[PDB]
Amino acid sequence: YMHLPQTDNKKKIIITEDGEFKALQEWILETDGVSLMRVLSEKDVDPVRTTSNDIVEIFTVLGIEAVRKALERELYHVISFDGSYVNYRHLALLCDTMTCRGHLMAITRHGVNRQDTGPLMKCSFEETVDVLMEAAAHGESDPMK
Amino acid sequence: QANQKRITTPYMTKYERARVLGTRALQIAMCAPVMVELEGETDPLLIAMKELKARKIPIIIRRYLPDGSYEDWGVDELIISD
Amino acid sequence: IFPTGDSKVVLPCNLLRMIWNAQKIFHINPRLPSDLHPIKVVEGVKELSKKLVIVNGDDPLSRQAQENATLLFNIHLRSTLCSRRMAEEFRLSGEAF
Amino acid sequence: VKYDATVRNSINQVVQLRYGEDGLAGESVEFQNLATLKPSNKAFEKKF
Amino acid sequence: DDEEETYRLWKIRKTIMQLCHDRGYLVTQDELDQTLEEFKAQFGDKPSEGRPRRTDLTVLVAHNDDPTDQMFVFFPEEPKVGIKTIKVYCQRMQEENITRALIVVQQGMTPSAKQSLVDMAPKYILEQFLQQELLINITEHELVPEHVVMTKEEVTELLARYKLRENQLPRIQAGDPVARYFGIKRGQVVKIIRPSETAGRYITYRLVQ
Repeated sequence: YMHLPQTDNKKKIIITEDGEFKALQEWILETDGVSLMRVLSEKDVDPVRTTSNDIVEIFTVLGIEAVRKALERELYHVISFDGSYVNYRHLALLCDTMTCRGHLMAITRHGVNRQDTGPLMKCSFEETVDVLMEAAAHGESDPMK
Repeated sequence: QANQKRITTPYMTKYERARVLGTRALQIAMCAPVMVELEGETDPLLIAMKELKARKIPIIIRRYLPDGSYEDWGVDELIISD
Repeated sequence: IFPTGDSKVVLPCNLLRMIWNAQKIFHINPRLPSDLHPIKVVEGVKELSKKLVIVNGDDPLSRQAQENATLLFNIHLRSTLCSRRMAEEFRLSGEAF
Repeated sequence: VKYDATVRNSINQVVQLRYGEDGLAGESVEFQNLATLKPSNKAFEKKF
Repeated sequence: DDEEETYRLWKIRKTIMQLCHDRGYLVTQDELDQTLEEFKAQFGDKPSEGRPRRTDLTVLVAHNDDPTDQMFVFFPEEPKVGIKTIKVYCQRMQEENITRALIVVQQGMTPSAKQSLVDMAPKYILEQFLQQELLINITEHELVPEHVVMTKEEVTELLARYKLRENQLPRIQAGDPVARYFGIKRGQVVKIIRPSETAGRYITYRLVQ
C-alpha cells in the first residue's frame, strides 16, 4: 500500500540547519506478509528505519536486542492505541525477562517450564504432573528460593 | 564486616519500617521495656510510632545482600524517611 | 536519544511545581531584582547532582553506571535550573534556592 | 529487587541492572517537559 | 545482470570493511568509504567474465593490537561451496600462517561442509556468512543498539564490582546475527549501550553461550 503518513510516529523527522524539528512528509510502504531480509536487501530501501511486526522474522534477521526494542515498541503501540497509558518500567521488565535467556521466551508452558527454575514453581503453572515426573526421573533439586 | 566499607542505602525503607514497627509493638504488648517517656498512651502501635520518632529502637536490622554476605544496620544511624 | 520531538517524558520530581512552591512559599516578588549569584546556582546544582546516587560506588565502572542511570534526570535538572532561566523566569532568592 | 538494587529472577539471574533502567519506583514519577529538545538553535541560545 | 552483480559485490565489500573496522582491524578510511565508481575503477568493472572474478576480492587485514592475527576473508565463486573448496582454502589458510578467516557463501553450504568447519576449527577459526547477510550492516539499523566486546580483565572487574557469577548474567545465543557479525567465541561478554526514555542510557551485559 502507498499512503503519506499523518501521525508523527511514521513521519520523517530530522534536524534542520536552524536546529528546529520539521515535520516532513515522505512516502512509506506497508506490505502484507514479511520478507524482512530481502526487503532490506532491496535497492532504494532505507536499511535504518525499516522494521516489521513479526517477531520471529526480526529475531532471525537482526538479533535478540532488536527483538527487545521492537517488541517493546509494538507492545507500547498496542496498549497505547486506545488511549490508556502504562509506565515504561513494566513493559521494559516484560520484554527483558522474555529476552534475558538469549532466545524468544514464549510465556506458555512451552517456554516457562524449560528454565532452570525449581520444579515446584513450574508445576504450579500448567503441565502440573509431567513436571514432577521429570524432576523425579532426573532427581532435580529445588533450591527453595 | 567492619565499620568501614559499609555500602547500602542509608534510607530505612517502608518494608523494614513496617517490620520494625510491628515487632516492637508486639514486644511492648508482651510487657517489654519502653524506651521513651510516655504520657497516657496505651495502644502499642502509637507508642511504637512515638518512640521511633524519638529514634531509640533497640533493634539492629540485618540486611542480606544477594551474594550472601550480611550487612548489619542499627536504627539510630538510619534517618527516617518522613 | 529522543527523535520525533517527543518532549513529554517521565521524571521523579516535578521541578516546575517545586520552583513554583518555592516562589509562593517565600513570597518572592518577580518584579524586584533577586539576590542569587549564578555561580551559587552552578555549584549548587553540581553538588546536588553529586548527592543523587543510584549506583553507589567510586570505581570507574560504577561511576559510569551512575552517570548513565541519572543522565536524564541530571540533564532535565540542568535545563530547568539554568542560570539565565533562574535569573529571568523564576527570580528566586538564595534561601529559596 | 534485591538490596543491590538489581532486579533478579528466582535463581538470581540479573534481569535488569537497575529497576526501570533508573532505580526509581513508579509511584513517585510525574509527567514533565524537558523544555530543551524542542526549541531551535537560535531560541536555545537566546534562552540559555 | 552485470550492474546488479556489481551493486551486490560493492555492498558486500563495504559491509565486510565495516565488519572489519567494528571488530578492530587496520582498515583504511578510504577503503571503508568506497563509491560505486571507485569500486568500478579499482577492482575492475563489469562482473560475469570481466575483471571481477570473485577470487581477487579477497581482503587481508591485520589487527590493531598486534599485527599478527591477519584476518583474511574469502569469496567462493560456486553457488554452493563443496568440501574440496574448503580443503584448498585450508591449504591457503595454513600456508600464509594466519589464524582467522571468513567465508562469504553465495547461496548455501552443505551439511558435511558445516561439520568440517565446526570440528576442524580448534586452531583455524572460520565463520559462515550467506551472501544476502552482508548487503546490510546490521549495526546501522535503528533497532539494534551499539555493541562492544569486553576483554577478559574487564569482565573480571565487572564480576568483582557486582559480585555476580558468569552463569547469573543475561545470555545471548551464539547463533545470533549480531554475535556472528562480531565473531565472538562462547564465554565472552558483550557490553550493550542502548537508549532509554527513563534513564538516558542503559548498560546491559550479555554472556554468549
